[PDB]
Amino acid sequence: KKVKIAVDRNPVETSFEKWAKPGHFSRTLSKGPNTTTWIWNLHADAHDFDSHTSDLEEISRKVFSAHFGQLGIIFIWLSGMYFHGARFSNYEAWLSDPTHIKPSAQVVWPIVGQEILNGDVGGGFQGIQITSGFFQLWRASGITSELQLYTTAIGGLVMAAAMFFAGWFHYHKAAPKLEWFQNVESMLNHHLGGLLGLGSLAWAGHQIHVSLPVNKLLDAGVDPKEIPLPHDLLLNRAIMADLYPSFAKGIAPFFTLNWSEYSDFLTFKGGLNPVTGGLWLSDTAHHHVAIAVLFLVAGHMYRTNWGIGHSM
Amino acid sequence: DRKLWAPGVVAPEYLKGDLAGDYGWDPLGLGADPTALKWYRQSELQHARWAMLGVAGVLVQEIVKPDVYFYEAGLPQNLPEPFTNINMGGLLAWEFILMHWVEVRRWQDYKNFGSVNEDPIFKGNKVPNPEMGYPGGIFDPFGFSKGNLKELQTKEIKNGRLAMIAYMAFILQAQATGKGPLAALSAHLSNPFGNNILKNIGTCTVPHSVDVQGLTIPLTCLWPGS
Amino acid sequence: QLYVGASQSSLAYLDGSLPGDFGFDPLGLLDPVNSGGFIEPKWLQYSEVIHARWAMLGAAGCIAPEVLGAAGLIPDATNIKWFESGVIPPAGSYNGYWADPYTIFFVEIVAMQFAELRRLQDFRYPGSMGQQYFLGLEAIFKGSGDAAYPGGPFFNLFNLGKTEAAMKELKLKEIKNGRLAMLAMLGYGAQAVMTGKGPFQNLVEHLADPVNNNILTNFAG
Amino acid sequence: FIGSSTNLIMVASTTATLAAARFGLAPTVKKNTTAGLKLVDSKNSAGVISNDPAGFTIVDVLAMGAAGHGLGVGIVLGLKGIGAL
Amino acid sequence: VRPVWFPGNPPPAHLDGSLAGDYGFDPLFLGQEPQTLKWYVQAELVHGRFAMLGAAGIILTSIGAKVGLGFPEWYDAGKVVVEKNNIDFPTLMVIQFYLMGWAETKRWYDFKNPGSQADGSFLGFTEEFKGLENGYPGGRFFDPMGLSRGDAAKYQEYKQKEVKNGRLAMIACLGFAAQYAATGKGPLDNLADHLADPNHVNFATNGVSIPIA
Amino acid sequence: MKDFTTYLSTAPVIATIWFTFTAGLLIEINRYFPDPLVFSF
Ligand code: CLA
Ligand code: CLA
Ligand code: CLA
Ligand code: CLA
Ligand SMILES: CCCCCCCCCCCCO[C@H]1O[C@H](CO)[C@@H](O[C@H]2O[C@H](CO)[C@@H](O)[C@H](O)[C@H]2O)[C@H](O)[C@H]1O
Repeated sequence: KKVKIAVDRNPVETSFEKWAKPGHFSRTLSKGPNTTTWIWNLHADAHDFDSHTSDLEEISRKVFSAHFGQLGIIFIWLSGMYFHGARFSNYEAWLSDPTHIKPSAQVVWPIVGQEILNGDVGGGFQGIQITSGFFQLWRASGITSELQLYTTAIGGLVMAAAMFFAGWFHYHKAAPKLEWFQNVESMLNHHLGGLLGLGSLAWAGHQIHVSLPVNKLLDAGVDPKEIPLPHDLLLNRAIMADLYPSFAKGIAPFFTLNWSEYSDFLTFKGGLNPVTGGLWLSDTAHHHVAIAVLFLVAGHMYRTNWGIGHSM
Repeated sequence: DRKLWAPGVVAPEYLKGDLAGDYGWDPLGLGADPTALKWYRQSELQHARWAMLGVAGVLVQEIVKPDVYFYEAGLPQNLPEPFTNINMGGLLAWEFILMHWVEVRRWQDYKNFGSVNEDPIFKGNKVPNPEMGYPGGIFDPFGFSKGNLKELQTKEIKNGRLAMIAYMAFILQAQATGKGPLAALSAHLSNPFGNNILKNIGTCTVPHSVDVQGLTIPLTCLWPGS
Repeated sequence: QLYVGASQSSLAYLDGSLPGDFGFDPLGLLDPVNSGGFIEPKWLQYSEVIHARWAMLGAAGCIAPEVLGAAGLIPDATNIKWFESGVIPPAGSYNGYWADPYTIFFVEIVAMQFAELRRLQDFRYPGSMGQQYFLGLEAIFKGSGDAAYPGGPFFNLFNLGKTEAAMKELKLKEIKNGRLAMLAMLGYGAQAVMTGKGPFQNLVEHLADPVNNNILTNFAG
Repeated sequence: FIGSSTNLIMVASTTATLAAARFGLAPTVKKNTTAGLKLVDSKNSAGVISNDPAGFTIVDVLAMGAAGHGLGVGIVLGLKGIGAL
Repeated sequence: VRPVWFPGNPPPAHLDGSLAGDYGFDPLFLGQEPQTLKWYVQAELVHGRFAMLGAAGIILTSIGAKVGLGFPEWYDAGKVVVEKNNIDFPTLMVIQFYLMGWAETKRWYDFKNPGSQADGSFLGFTEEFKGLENGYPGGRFFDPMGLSRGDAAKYQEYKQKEVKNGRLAMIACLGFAAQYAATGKGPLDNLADHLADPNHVNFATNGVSIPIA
Repeated sequence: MKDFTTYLSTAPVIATIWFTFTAGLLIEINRYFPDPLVFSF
């Protein structure tokens, strides 16, 4: 196998000893300060890995675990936005009147008079009116409860710990070799296929099974505590057939290629939903389905270990 | 030691046939320590002898009277005529002290073999104790020992193990159907297809509590399901 | 080699030992050069064995209450499907156990931390598990060189496979029924999601009308 | 469905690719295509031990079954969109 | 060769078997330095001492409840003795802090200097506050029965038994608070609730321990 | 963890512990003593 897993076991010993020595990465900065330019060169040359060493394998290992550090920080960030949307928000109120209640997800502590920033955003709530658009994401995902926001915040903390452990593992315990990184055909096949293709197929699954029925019941006008939970939308095909009457035919039109019968919930409407001013979620559903098929086709392009495929 | 518990098994190293009833057994490693093996030998002898008493009590009390049932034979209502509705506290006091004597004498025979043989009140005749768990002397009033002690020792252990399985049978064929052992044997011999282990396991005829003169005893079966 | 789908790259090192070997490694996960982590060949063989015997216990145990209720040997209260046992309470929970399923689950937690961390500490530390006091029972747990096959006086009760060739045949046949039963568990789960019926009821419905009741006529047409 | 106008497109479009790659009319694992459009021998990057005489591996089966399903889905849905079936 | 908290894993290097109740349990390497470990041995001891006193306190005052005596529960005994007995509360707190600040700073400057606190600077006591080792002061006051001298092997046995009972009394005092923050009643009422029905009156049916009820 | 305590004694870590200390001291003061414009008694 030319394309194969190839790592190195225990390359870098996990120790706080080099945290005690600032400038350990640099040949010039390791002697310590004599001059305040040292402490700016410490922070400027900190992530310039190509100037630390000349070994491209070590540079690739450092930049592959720094990406797990960035991913763990993004999962801390996303999980914090879900947590602040759960515990400090008017999102429960915002779902009942999303035209007269301002989206707020940041509340300040009343100390030095800064509690004037807790303005009257509506829904019996005081906080800072957010503008990052998370409440519209959460309506488009079919959340309808701050319990789901709290649990995906806990899942984001778990996934951030997974990313931090992953960077620790793939730098300190089992770090990949150089010719692992140089398999760009396999990286493109897996990223077009698995990241982009399977990710939009999975979001197509969430849009077909969760967000289309929940947002259809919202647009018809139903209280969010009256809407069936989305696990009661997975298990009960009868509710989905009440909402979209081609779920009664099952996945039989998909394998008999009678896909036009799926036109109840995969559409090509275009324009806007006049109830809510957004895109039709059946249209975005068929969008991510077609994007998924396209990128799963595109991720079978490059030659890795069998003679089929292109080499770049 | 030979003719082990299964045909194709190698015996453990600590089971070379010195003890009686030795079948190359212990597939859970419990006798691997010698001081643990002597105590487990003593506890097997204790469970064997009390289980033989249990079997020869349960299948004799229904021979002499097949009306008083052995499960509730411990209730004061079911005791015989000179002991009916006795205070069970005083009876428990008699049993507690008269057993805390005997069992601690036997325990100190375990902890220091040979130091407990003399009658302590009557500083005279001892008990000739050849090996641990087999005192003799006055525990052989008929003198069936002082012959082939290994033969009768294997006989005692085999009848004792069979009586252990028999007595834990006698309880479980009485929790499922609420019926004595000879009476459950007669119930099998009546209809040997609906009065078996099938359609009797799963029910527990034991009540949850019985008030014995003011005390409630928890009274559990060994499997779930009433 | 056997099992077409095998390649030449998964055949040079892969010699003929390592029981259940047929060369079928089309991705080359088991490959000793530059390996590491959980893609070590020892961990992969060990986890195939563990997945194998858990799945064959599960493959007997999903089909057993429905078969034994088809014979009437167990009552109809315990004739339930495997996914309605309480493992998936959205699919259905049997309420006639002796406890809450979370009581039973905490008992399972304690029993399986003791069953599994001990199981791992002989993979990590092969000489261990007979050293500390564990109620005298540590004489069982000495194991052997191979972590997937300890074979003490308990794990190899009847001492089956005395000779080396019979032991290799038994290690082969265990993996054979284990791979068949891993596929059987995959075809219990994916076949109980799609149908909604038990595996034995799927077998009875396939033996009733094989053409009109199969995978093709189960897409709810 | 069996014998209908959509089954006959799908089977005859999958078996067409499975007979194309075997009989030298489509690229395989063992055989690729040059900078022009000429059918040339490969390196295969692992070596195959296929007992089949043309080296037609199961990887070729998956590749040309995916290609035949792609051509069949394209022809079936295009004939549904053109009106003629 | 000695028993470890997690069988298989070797004990760490700073934790050879010489302390009472040693089982190699330091995954976070907090007592890696010998002097910080010297301080945490003292801390584990005195937390165990107060937890053994506290656990015996809760268990005795809860045997006092539910049998028929007038004793309160342990979470109610703070109010009932400052209200039944006319006790001003912040002066009871300040008297506690005075007496125990004395008794604690004596120990705190025994740790900083082991031969100190014994020069008769106190009311004329020289050997009685000498201190035998870390967390085991001894002498005529802290060991009036004199069990730290005599048979030394039985004294090491008592050291390990003290540490064992202290560990599970710390666990019990962490558990009384959780039994009260979960159920809201007495600990020996929780025991009799677990004994009247062994199933269904455990922690998994309390609604608070597992949220997936 | 001697190297961890030397890391805890570096300049930015001492800076971010001491500034949280002197921040959360003045913040608790301005909670328990609201709005001090003038030195009162
Ligand atoms: C189908 C397989 C697959 C998938 C899904 C990914 C996905 C990813 N790779 Mg990647 N990669 C793959 C195969 C795959 N890779 C192969 C085969 C190679 C070797 C040729 C590489 C080499 C490679 C490098 C060198 C780098 C990446 C990076 C990334 C990340 C890009 C950032 C992003 O979009 O975040 C999207 C975020 C998510 C999708 C969150 C979900 C997280 C999932 C669970 C982890 C990703 C799937 C993982 C590969 C499965 C392995 C599980 C593990 C237990 C073995 C992304 C997580 C970059 C990165 O950020 O590294 C951390 C990076 O530097 N990849
Ligand atoms: C409690 C009763 C008891 C005890 C203490 C022993 C003790 C002993 N037996 Mg023994 N045995 C018993 C009952 C008992 N036996 C019964 C009922 C049978 C018939 C099946 C046998 C058959 C038997 C054979 C054939 C041999 C022994 C041997 C031994 C010795 C070595 C094994 C060892 O170390 O185990 C120590 C045992 C324990 C520490 C007790 C553990 C009990 C566990 C925890 C519970 C049992 C599980 C379960 C509830 C049992 C269900 C019974 C029910 C279905 C009736 C040891 C002296 C060997 C011997 O004589 O070597 C000299 C030997 O060859 N035993
Ligand atoms: C950017 C993403 C990324 C990439 C490219 C890699 C790449 C690699 N990892 Mg790594 N890893 C990652 C993220 C990533 N990892 C994360 C997030 C973790 C923490 C959970 C780990 C933990 C980890 C360990 C512990 C090990 C590796 C190993 C490996 C190597 C071989 C992996 C392999 O064959 O898996 C192929 C895939 C599998 C074996 C299946 C894994 C099962 C997963 C959980 C299911 C699929 C996940 C899917 C993407 C999303 C869930 C689907 C679900 C929603 C339906 C390779 C160097 C191994 C190695 O050789 O050491 C270097 C190894 O031992 N990684
Ligand atoms: C003989 C069999 C047959 C028949 C009769 C049809 C018939 C049809 N196909 Mg079709 N198809 C077939 C085989 C067949 N196909 C096969 C084998 C495949 C697999 C490759 C496809 C894949 C396929 C797709 C993916 C689509 C069709 C569509 C269509 C329908 C409308 C096409 C049209 O007018 O768009 C004319 C439209 C344009 C010319 C606009 C093109 C502009 C694009 C969007 C942007 C291009 C981006 C960029 C600039 C590209 C640069 C690269 C380029 C230079 C190569 C038509 C009924 C379409 C459909 O379903 O519509 C309802 C559709 O989207 N077909
Ligand atoms: C390991 C497994 C890999 C994945 C395998 C995927 C399955 C293969 C794709 C489907 C093959 C043909 O697809 C299709 O043919 C069958 C005909 O027999 C259809 O079967 C049925 O079709 C209609 C209802 O749906 C009815 O009018 C037909 O009476 C009935 O035969 C199935 O609806 C469909 O599945």
